[PDB]
Amino acid sequence: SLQKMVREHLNPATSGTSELVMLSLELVKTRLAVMSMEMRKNFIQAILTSLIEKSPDAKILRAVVKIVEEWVKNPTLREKSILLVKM
Repeated sequence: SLQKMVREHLNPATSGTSELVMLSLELVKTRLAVMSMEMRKNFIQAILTSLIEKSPDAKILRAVVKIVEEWVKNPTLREKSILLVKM
């Protein structure tokens, strides 16, 4: 469902409504993050950053850095290091 949303969000009103529902699930799912997805570091971060690289947005960017803020304020260090050098 998350993949379907990404491929349907900004293919070319409802943009604000869709913006508010993406951050709702990502904020509440931040504790376990251990189910062997093998896809978080390649799709969730890389695509969303590139998605905003072609569309002006500044709200979910605040949301994602807040998620990183609670991560450091307590994945391994290698995954975090990739994210910091990515953004």
